[PDB]
Amino acid sequence: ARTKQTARK
Amino acid sequence: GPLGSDHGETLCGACGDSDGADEFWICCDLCEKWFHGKCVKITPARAEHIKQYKCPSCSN
Ligand SMILES: [Zn+2]
Ligand SMILES: [Zn+2]
Repeated sequence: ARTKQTARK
Repeated sequence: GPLGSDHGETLCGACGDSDGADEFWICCDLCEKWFHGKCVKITPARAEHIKQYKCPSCSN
């Protein structure tokens, strides 16, 4: 599926 | 909480909030809305087994 994980700070 | 917004933002189709740090998101292949994994109750592990995600609204 089309997914993503955002970065940390 | 910050006032205003980022014009280049993506809003969750469920809760309507912006994207934050270290969040898992998934996109519906039919309406192309994005969702917090936490909001549609899908983990990265589960989403790995999903070929084409179809959001609750589109699944009706
Ligand atoms: Zn959809
Ligand atoms: Zn959300």
